[PDB]
Amino acid sequence: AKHFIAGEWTLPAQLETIPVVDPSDGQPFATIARGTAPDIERAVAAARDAFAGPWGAASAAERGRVLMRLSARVTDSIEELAAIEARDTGKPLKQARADAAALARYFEFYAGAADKLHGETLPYQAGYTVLTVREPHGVTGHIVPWNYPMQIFGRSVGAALAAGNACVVKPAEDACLSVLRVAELAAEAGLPAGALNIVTGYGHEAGAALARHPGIDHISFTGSPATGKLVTQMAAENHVPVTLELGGKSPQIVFADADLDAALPVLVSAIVQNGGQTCSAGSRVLIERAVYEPLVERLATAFNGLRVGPSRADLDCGPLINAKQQQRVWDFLSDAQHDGIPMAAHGQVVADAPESGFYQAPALLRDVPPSHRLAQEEVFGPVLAAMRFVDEDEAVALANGTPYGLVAGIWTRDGARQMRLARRLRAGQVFINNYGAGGGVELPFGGVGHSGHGREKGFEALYGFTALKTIAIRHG
Amino acid sequence: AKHFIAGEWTLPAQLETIPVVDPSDGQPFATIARGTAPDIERAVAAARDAFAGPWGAASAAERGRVLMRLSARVTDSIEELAAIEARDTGKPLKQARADAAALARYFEFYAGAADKLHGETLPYQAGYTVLTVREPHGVTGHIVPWNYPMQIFGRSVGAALAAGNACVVKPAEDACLSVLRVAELAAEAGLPAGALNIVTGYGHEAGAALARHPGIDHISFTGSPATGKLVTQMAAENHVPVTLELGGKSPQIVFADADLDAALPVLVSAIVQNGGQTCSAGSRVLIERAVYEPLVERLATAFNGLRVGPSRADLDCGPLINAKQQQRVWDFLSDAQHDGIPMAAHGQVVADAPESGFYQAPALLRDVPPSHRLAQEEVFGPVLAAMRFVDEDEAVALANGTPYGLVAGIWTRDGARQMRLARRLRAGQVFINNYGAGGGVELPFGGVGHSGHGREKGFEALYGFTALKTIAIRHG
Amino acid sequence: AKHFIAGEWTLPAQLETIPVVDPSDGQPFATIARGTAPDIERAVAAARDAFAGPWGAASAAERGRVLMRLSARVTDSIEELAAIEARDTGKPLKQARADAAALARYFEFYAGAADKLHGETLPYQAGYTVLTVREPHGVTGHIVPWNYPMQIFGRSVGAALAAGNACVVKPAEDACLSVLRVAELAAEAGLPAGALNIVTGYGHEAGAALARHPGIDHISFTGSPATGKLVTQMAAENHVPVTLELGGKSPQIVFADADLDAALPVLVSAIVQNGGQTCSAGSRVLIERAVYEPLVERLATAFNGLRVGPSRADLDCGPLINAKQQQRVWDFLSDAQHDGIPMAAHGQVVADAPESGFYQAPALLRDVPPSHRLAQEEVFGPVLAAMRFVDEDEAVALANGTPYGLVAGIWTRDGARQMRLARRLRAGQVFINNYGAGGGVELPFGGVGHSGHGREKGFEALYGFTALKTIAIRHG
Amino acid sequence: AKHFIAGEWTLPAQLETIPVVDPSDGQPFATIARGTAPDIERAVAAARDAFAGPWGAASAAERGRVLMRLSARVTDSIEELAAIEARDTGKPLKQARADAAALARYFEFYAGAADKLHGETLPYQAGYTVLTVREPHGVTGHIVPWNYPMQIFGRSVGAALAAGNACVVKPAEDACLSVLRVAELAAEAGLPAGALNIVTGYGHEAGAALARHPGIDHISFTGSPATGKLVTQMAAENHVPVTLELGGKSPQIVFADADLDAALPVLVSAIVQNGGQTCSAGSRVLIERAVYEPLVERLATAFNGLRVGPSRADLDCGPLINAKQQQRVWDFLSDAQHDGIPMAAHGQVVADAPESGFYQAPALLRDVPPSHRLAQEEVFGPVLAAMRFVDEDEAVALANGTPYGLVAGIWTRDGARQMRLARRLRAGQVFINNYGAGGGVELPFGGVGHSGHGREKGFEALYGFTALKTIAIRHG
Ligand SMILES: [Ca+2]
Ligand SMILES: [Ca+2]
Ligand SMILES: [Ca+2]
Ligand SMILES: [Ca+2]
Ligand SMILES: [Ca+2]
Ligand SMILES: [Mg+2]
Ligand SMILES: [Mg+2]
Ligand SMILES: [Mg+2]
Repeated sequence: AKHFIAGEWTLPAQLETIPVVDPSDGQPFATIARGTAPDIERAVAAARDAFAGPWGAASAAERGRVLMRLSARVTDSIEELAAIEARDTGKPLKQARADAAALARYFEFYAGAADKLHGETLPYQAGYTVLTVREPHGVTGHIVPWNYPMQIFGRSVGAALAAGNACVVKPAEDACLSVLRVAELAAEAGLPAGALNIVTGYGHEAGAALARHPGIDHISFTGSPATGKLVTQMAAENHVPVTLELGGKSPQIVFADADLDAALPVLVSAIVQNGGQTCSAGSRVLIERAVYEPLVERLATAFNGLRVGPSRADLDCGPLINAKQQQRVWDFLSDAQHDGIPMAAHGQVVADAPESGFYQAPALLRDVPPSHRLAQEEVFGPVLAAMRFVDEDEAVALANGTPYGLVAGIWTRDGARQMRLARRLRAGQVFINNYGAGGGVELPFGGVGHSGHGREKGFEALYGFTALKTIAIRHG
Repeated sequence: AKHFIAGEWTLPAQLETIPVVDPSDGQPFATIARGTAPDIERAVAAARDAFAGPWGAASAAERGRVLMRLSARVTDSIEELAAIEARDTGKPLKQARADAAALARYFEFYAGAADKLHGETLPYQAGYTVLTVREPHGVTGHIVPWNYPMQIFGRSVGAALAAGNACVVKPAEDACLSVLRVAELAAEAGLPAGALNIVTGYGHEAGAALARHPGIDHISFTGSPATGKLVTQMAAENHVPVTLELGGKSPQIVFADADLDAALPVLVSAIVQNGGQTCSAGSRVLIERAVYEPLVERLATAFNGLRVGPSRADLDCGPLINAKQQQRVWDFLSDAQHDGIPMAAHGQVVADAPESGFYQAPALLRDVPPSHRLAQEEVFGPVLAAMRFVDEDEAVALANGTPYGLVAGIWTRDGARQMRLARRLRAGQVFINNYGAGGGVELPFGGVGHSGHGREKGFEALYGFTALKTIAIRHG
Repeated sequence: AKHFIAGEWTLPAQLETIPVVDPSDGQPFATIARGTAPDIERAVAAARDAFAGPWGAASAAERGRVLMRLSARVTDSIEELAAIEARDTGKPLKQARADAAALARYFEFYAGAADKLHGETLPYQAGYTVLTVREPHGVTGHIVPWNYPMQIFGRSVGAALAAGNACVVKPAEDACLSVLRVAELAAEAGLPAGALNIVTGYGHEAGAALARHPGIDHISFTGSPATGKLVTQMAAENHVPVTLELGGKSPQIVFADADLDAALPVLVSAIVQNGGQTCSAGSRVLIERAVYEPLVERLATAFNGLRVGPSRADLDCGPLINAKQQQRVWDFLSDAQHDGIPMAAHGQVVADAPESGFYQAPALLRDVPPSHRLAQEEVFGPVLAAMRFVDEDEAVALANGTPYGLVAGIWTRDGARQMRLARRLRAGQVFINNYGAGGGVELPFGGVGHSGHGREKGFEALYGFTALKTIAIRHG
Repeated sequence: AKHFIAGEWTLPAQLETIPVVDPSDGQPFATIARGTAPDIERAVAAARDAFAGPWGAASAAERGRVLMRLSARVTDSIEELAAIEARDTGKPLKQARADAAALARYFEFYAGAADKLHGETLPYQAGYTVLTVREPHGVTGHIVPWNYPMQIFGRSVGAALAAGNACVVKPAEDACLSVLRVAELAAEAGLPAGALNIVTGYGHEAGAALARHPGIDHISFTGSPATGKLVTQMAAENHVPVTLELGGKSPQIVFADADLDAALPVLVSAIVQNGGQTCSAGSRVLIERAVYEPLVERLATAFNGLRVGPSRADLDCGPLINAKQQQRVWDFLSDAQHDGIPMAAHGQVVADAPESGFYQAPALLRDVPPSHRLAQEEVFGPVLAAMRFVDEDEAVALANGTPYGLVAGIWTRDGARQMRLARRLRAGQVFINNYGAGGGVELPFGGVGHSGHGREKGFEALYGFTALKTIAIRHG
């Protein structure tokens, strides 16, 4: 149980550890270092040295080659990383393999982006030459959650490194073993010691210490709105900018002229993937009245066949990350049952699934009231809420009727309607007749309102990890 | 003494006023509405309706013409606005006129930028078309300080309007009469009611109510770091992004091979302008040892010739904004004198200048210790701190040695040295053989560290006043 | 009867003028100077002095203000300019007014684009700073045709002026009076003498002398493919780049699910406007078999009700530009008739329309073979060729089955189909459920294949009128 | 002796060949295929199939992976490629190796630019969404000369492939063996058959057939101005755009305050590299009068120390490409000597150098008249023309005084003068206190005047190998 600081695995200052639990059987199988304020201090110091040293001395093209080599390392180590991630997060091996493949894709994409991050030359007064350069913030802080340790890591650190920053990472205490191994791969790729630091530990300890640290120049946060609020307010003490990738209540909007055959599998996977433990999960399906009942029936058909089991069983769902989250999903379903919200359909936990595991079957509820907590708050489970609308105006009103605004899905044949809704919908991403089929590495991702602010993924991410400097030359 | 809400002049909800004081004589000559939370509520309400209605229905090109007409109105009203601004802020008529001209330039520039704010189409999978659109936040909140009411209004509101946002403005209680008149010009120019809303009042009342309001989508702040911290933390409750344009300790770096004849007047005006009450004021001059004593003597002679009087007198410098700021400057100078920091030279207030006025002659101090409070903290007065350096390395160390990082000036003939230093210096702007060519409307402005974060002015500002939406179309 | 050179109206070197004919009655009412090689020499030399002098010294922002003022003068002179254009070209007064308004819009758009034409800073080796500047070619040559003298002038020259070039224009001998007046307006607007030079005359004289002149740095050509070929080959002697805006055979693609009510008036206007004398005129309509006969019937009814008469009569259509072009249209129709191609319907020429005028009623032909001359060659008359297709594949095959690739229209409600075809169609512009909008000033316009190459209109045009200079600084 | 068409090596149509000559000894050692029109026809048809099929179906990201793999293959085969290039061109093995590394760098650079070539979304009218897509031309033609077969193949084909085109290449009959080998490595890299086609042969046979072919959509030419003129006029028949990378007379401007110690080896290498057979070779040095004589003598010593021998000997310079070019350089030297132009110094050809080789010692001539042919015409040999200037004005006048305008070098310590001159110089690239740097892959390259037009290298090149399509959607 050691942190990764200055290119070496180092013991926690206060020498305490945190258990690593396999959510498939709920049993500990490893430990991580319990990071504290002195651990963060050592990490920032190392990151500062690397940025002001070798890594910062590297050209963008040189940073790109390191990132490209790292991408190859991840690709060669897909099965190894997929095993670690699946055992640690609980997701089926098929999804953990996809996450590893996506991780290598992040590094590959940004590897080519490094030397193509351009500034500008601006028209100005006579005898003047104005140019702008996009420089790294310096030391970037990264808070990575448990639902996608590798994907969000490659998303955040991959862009920050490409921008020329040195990084300090505080991954989630419920899943972070994959991140540690990736750090080893980065060292093998030729990444200078200190350019990437990992401090494991609790959010209120290691995470809070990072957000309060004056040695950080920029913070990339992914997690709950409550914690995002705290991190922002903590970082404000040092006037440090924070990107917020928070939760969401993303709607699927289905009209009567939609191809329900091609829409059905996507609607299911959008809420079943990673057990619904995804910020951009399609947790709401809004159906035009004409096809409300027919689509619910198809959704009911699919959900009834879904099965939940151990990660290694590679079924539709694995277990949830822990008991606390399992109880949270239970509370949503229990409340809904009390309020007379009909459960249209639900999956099943396999009989041989470990009792000590935290398993929850996918659930499809219908006739959900728009104002009801189930349709307003993020469940972070495989629970889909279905309700009807009468026209485009109500579709828009319902879709934007929650405090969240992350992603939205539009399913209709009419092209004019497609682009028209996409403009009215409040979301960082709008998908038309799909829902993030590809990895979405190239697609800038982020929310509005209580889904946070800022954009990561895509080329756009590099702008958030750099700060513009304007140079004005008077030469006559 | 009224607010400007929904295109009409409205009495404050609680019917109380705040005295408007001419700092040239320290006497009240007008009153403003003491804005409170209900006033902010109505302002945001009006902005939201305007954004969802007429103003939001307007195309980019249509918004541009509105700003262009406003630009012409301001240009025609330069003398009128300059008289109001100078009387309220205390700055000389020459500077007050320049501010109004800059205000017109902001609106002129952004008028042409409105329909040229482009999104992107991104390479993606086969059968896919990916496009991005840069949409306004919606309702933008604007905190405007007293030192440059018109100029900062122009860069903030001008960019926000061009981006398609509806604006709620809380200008400074110490000076905001010019902004109120600008709002009328906007109405004349054809800006729909509600698109621009002005709520006067105290920062801890009206200003706080803005920062707390959940109906605002983005905040543009310009002021003290302490206040900027609070505003950020207040807005974090609603996950509202805040741009921070804070203070600075901007250095002038002079080498032995520099053109002292050309540098000398710029070194002076950079700290004399607006009585040194400027975020990016050149409050530090770093001189190479070889020319340290000669340049100090020339700076001393120049400072002795500076005259301070009433704003109508239109001299080198006017009074400070109030007694609280005057006392703050006194405390800096008294502490420096007690610690044995020699005052090389100072200007003199003219005899007939009102005793009740808040006059402070520009002061030149030498041999200032880098770690001393005079060289570390922002004075916001006409005080220049002078010290020497041996080489480029120490110049960089001294320049980046404060918590601030907003603007830096480089004076040297060596071309290689110019660019080499510009890369090393920590600042949003670096000026080579000049210092703010004026008005720097096209030049993106912003700080690092305790100088804040984010960028305003120039085309780049539009990216801060919009949010990227990605649309992924699966069409085959 | 004089050229516009160096800010003054100067007599030609041959003094033998060219008649200006009103196509409404075929009678001359004015004269233009017959420019030859010596007239071109003085114009290029004048523009060279302007680019090296006052005009080249102006900032990008200063150039914008000139263009904005010119926009205002055109707007103030819409009636006068439209009167001239209508009398000279023959187009109905309503279309002449639109041309003038579009001219003012071009100047307005590029007035705001001037100081926003950014270059880049490129990531490079350590100790280096690489910046790119987009500098004007110098002296640009402009060949402007007779069908849209004002709009194409504003398109071509308005962009070249914003880019910072000085212009030498050779407008069409069949219609150029309006351009001469605009040149006066430009002078009144504050455009330096020599920045804009107009040399009237025959294409094989003044036009040929312009394309051959070594003093020109860039040629903007709009006209026939045969002449564009010759101009390119002539300019090849001086290695001068030429943008070729040539004709087309732009198809309108209508599917069975399209809105025929919304499509029908656009289908008609797209070929009737300016008497079909438009490069991007919708000269083909491709209809799905299911709605082939019903649409042709409605098109036939629409065409039978069309009225042609003198320009001042302001009917659906005016006369053609001259006898040669009238005969050209006659040849096409006569050729089609003899090949058994049916004429579904035709318009009406008013009985009191002057016999000496060049009138041609709009003609609708059906069942046109795809390989036939009528469906392959540009008519430049109000002639629409109708045919059917069975599926998207044939629709694409037919649409891309001519040497031309300029504009294409897609009429259908199927969203996926809209985007599918748009990517497959070989054209510079693809319109979905409209045709040409909407002015199209902001829309980059150009062709592929025999429709020419390069792009004008929109912001993109500035790249065609500038050349990239890369400055690589080694500073260590 | 075969072409590379449709992924396999096929025999010539007429089965005739061309001798491959080693310029070191002027002896034949291999043969290339004598390509004619039918060979070109099969090459274009193959490229069309690849573009309409597999290669065109590849996503931008997929194209990049092939390019990166090819980049790795070139790096793996540097020694083999360097040996082939040196023996075929005559350049020293050291330079041929650098050419190989440059080739790998081109593929690496464009591999990452592939999925990052963005289009735009443009602000337009209400109810509209406008997007722009940058599409490949389709089939691109590439004329590659003999001086830098690998490097020019890299910048031209690498960009075209990254842009999504299929390529038909006609390399120089004097040196094209390395290009053939690279084609194999492309196939090994996974590049689909037909995506890259190589047709060897004489320019008046294979080259002319390529330039005239209507199946080509875009021509990338690098060679003599005379041939560049023909190609343009040949392709003008099909309205095919041609990028002209032609020769130059690039000056080095040295002032009295310049670092002569750092400048001296660069001044020499810039003209000595590849025996002066470089379009952007520094064939002129302009020296301020104060340091004219000291620098001439300085350059004289350096030139006198130069050694010329066989390529394998790996000295300062190899032989010229053939007898024709050798005679050309001899004619230049004869005229200069006959006109009394003094030769300050010259290199040394080893006395035992192969008599049947085409060797030429580098020559430094002084007091060269600006109007003399040696100072106006491109020699394409290791000849440097030295002259003096009084001030910056004369320096600019002399630098821009030739019909060429490709690259320019500025040597001075004064920063203002650096940027001031950089704006005044007519060139595609301006280097400050360096010249060409290293590789210059990221630096957009191109000329003005008789240096041609269009830009290649850098990210900018992608715009030259794509065409802009605009899609205007009316959706309400
Ligand atoms: Ca775990
Ligand atoms: Ca006041
Ligand atoms: Ca006429
Ligand atoms: Ca016939
Ligand atoms: Ca050879
Ligand atoms: Mg928010
Ligand atoms: Mg900060
Ligand atoms: Mg063709």
